Amino acid sequence: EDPSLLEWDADDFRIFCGDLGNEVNDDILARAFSRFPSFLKAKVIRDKRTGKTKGYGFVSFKDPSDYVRAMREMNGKYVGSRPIKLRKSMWKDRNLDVVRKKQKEK
Amino acid sequence: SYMLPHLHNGWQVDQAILSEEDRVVVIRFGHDWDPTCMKMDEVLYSIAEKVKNFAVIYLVDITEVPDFNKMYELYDPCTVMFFFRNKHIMIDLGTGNNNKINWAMEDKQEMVDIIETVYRGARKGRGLVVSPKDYSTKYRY
Amino acid sequence: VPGLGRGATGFTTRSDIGPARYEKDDEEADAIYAALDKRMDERRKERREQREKEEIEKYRMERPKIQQQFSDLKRKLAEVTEEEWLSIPEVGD
Amino acid sequence: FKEVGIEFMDLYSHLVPVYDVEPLEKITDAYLDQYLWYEADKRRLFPPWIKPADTE
Amino acid sequence: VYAPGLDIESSLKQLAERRTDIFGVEETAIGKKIKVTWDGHSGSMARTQQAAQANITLQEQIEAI
Amino acid sequence: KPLPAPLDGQRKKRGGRRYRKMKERLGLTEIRKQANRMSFGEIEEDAYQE
Amino acid sequence: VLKQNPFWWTHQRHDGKLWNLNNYRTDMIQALGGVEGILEHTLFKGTYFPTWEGLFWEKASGFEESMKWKKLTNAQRSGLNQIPNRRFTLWWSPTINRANVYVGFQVQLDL
Amino acid sequence: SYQKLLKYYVLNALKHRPPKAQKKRYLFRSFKATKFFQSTKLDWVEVGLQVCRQGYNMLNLLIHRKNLNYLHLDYNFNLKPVKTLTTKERKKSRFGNAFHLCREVLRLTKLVVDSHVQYRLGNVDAFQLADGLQYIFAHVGQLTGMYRYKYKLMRQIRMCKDLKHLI
Amino acid sequence: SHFDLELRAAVMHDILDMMPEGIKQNKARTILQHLSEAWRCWKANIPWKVPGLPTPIENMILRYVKAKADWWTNTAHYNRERIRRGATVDKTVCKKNLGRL
Amino acid sequence: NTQELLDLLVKCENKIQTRIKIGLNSKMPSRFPPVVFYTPKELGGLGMLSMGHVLIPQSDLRWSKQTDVGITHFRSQLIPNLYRYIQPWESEFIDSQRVWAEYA
Repeated sequence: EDPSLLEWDADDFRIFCGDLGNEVNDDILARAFSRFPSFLKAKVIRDKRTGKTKGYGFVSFKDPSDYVRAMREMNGKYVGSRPIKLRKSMWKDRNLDVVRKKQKEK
Repeated sequence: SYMLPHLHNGWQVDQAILSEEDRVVVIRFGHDWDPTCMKMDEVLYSIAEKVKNFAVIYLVDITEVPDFNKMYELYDPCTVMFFFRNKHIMIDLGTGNNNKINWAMEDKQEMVDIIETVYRGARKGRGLVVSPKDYSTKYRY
Repeated sequence: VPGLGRGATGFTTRSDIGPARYEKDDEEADAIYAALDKRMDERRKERREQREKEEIEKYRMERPKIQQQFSDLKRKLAEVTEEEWLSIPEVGD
Repeated sequence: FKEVGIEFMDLYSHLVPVYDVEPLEKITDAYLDQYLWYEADKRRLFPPWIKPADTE
Repeated sequence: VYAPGLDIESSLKQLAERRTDIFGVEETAIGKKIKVTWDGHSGSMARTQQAAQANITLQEQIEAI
Repeated sequence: KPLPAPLDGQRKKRGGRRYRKMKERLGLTEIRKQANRMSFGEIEEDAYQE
Repeated sequence: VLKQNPFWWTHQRHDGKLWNLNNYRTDMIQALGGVEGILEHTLFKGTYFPTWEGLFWEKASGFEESMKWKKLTNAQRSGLNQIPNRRFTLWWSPTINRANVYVGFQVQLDL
Repeated sequence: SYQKLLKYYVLNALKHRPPKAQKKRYLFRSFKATKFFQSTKLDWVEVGLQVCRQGYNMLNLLIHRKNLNYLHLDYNFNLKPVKTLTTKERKKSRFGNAFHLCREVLRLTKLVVDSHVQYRLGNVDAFQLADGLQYIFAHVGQLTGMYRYKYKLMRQIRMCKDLKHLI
Repeated sequence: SHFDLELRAAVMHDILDMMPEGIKQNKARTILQHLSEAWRCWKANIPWKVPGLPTPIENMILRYVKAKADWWTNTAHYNRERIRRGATVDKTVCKKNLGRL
Repeated sequence: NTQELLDLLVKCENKIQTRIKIGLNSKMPSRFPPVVFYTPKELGGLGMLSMGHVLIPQSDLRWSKQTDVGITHFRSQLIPNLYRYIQPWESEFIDSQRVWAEYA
């Protein structure tokens, strides 16, 4: 249970953006996505001990409505040096995996 | 005529190459009055609007803009080169050198195929792409 | 800016295609060499140019140039008025 | 009737016309062709010197 | 899009001046009418940059004249 | 009109229902046996009749 | 009919089949050196099938199921048409890729 | 050999056309009139060695132009690589035909002048010098190899072989 | 060979020469399209008459089309003579010549 | 009977073979094996028909086979032509008359 999934969650929607250029995109994702709608949190998963970008990052959006337009207008949009691929965030943690296992037997 | 836009100096040429971000920039280096350039430019004019979606065509006069002759070896009648996001893309035509075309082809369809293949490869991330035809032989029988 | 500011880089095949890699004295030397080449050429220049001129004249006699053919229609085209000039339809019809 | 579409088979020595006719007229013409040939053969309209014959 | 009408004129006039085999009913010659560049080697930008700076400053000197 | 930009599909990710009719229009099933095969070794039929 | 007919002079239904070539096929195999001698040049023995009696080809199957029906561009159709040439070249590689056949300058595949 | 010699004699005689009316311009008179040249009287063998060295310098100034030093040209104008060449380096080394033609011409000049200096030193007598010169001119095909870069020279090579037979 | 490109450029230049500068910024493309349409009509054997086109420009276009038609016919015949007599050619040339013939 | 036609046939067959080889690789080979062309279609080859004099090298007929004993080597000539298998028109006609009288 990493203590790093408790910064974006304000009942907001997290878009998981994979296929990111490793050399860049430390904050260029935030620079690109700040235009819509306002200041937000956009992190990049850069593994420690190597400083090498693992690829995927996450972006937190206030509304599902703004998220729809953001996805439809940034899916494949040229960011940094690579086009980005957008999907929904999973955050399959314990409090939800227990419920999933409980539902399985039912 | 050559209603295709013309670039008049090296700064204009490099600005043109850097302007596009998601479309292949095709550049024809040569003299507009050379017959080889005449035919090649006719083909480019024919396909320009068809390939407007993902390509932009430009014509460069060797004498007007000679500063690129040494680096790119522009010394044939007409040459065609492709760029994508400031990266000179190479094509494995089978002619021996993959840097340029250096001859005036006459089929707008193969020209469109070449540009489409270059776009596909460059977007995928390659610096060299393989033509869907081998121009080692003229295929005349 | 020359064209290197693009951050580009050229390519070379064959060590035959042009370049290799110009002061007062070099200017004088180049003038000398140009004079030498012109003087050597002067042998048959007059006859060669005369033959070229006569041959092109006869060829044009036998088959004129395109703008020469269209000169008459161009002259008559001169007549038309500016009012008609901007009223020309378009093939869209 | 309708119009027939003509193209040219290219035998480099010479071109050969090829006509494309509307399907219904094709059917009627085929039936008429078969019937006419059968009746003409039955009545011996064509003497033996008209070739090619069905037999050789 | 395609070039404007005046750019078309610019191209056509140059073509006419360069090709007297077709246009220009005076004479003949196909391509005839009637500078330091970078070699692409990284070990030459300093020399090439100075030459452009050296030439332009001479052009500026001509401009002052 | 220009050529469309050659993007691939996002990729039919839902199936059955409409999509089986979408293929039943044009890409329905086939023999899937002895029509797509060449039977290596012998010729069975006559020789040259491609 | 636009297609050129080579048998413009006879009909299979009336005149019958005027020729026969099964003997020619069998003699061709024998002359080429028997099924085993022929198979030597191919890559069959690299497949390691126990015998050549229960085998069968798969015409136009490819890596995409051959995707015979689709709305592909002309270049993509060209690739789909070059696939069979690729299979044929791989099949006959052992006897095409030798120094006797092609002259000099040999180059090792990376790795 | 007789028959082919006669063939080419007849061809020249038949194709002969009268010369054209020049203006009598003299290259070396123009050079002398220039200021970069001066006259002197030298021994022919000395001038031959001079020309051999100058030709070698000229040819060597043409390979190192690209600053691409993987080709070594010896003093007999035998050009070979200094190492194993990557394919890209082979492509760079590729040089036109005219270059090799000039190289082989200078090679022939080197052969002749070397024979003459041999005789002058005393390694050979006059008879052996003459024999060597005749051998050189009859075997320029074997010794130098200009037919690989100009095929019309096979005419010269075969004509020289026929002349050898006749003599 | 490219007599057609040469003639098209010549006619375009001549037409543009006399046209006042205040209208060439717009009408160049339209007149080129008119040239193309006239050529297409000739090839299709249909009447071509634009009611609004001034008669001098119409005369110039007609002369252009006549010259291009003459070149077209002659080159088609010569190429067919080549191909028939026996010469090395390619699929595109053969198909284009078949269309012209 | 036509000598020109035999030469034309072999020239055209060589043209076809060269086309296949050029498709194979841009550089023409030397002594290309004929097994690839003349092997039957169902056996992996092109099943090409021949009307010329093609001599299969004696080397090409060598073939090996391995089993638990070890490796064993074996051998087995010219390609057949079509005309030897086509029947002459004169014989066709005479036999036709004869067979049809018999059938009557």
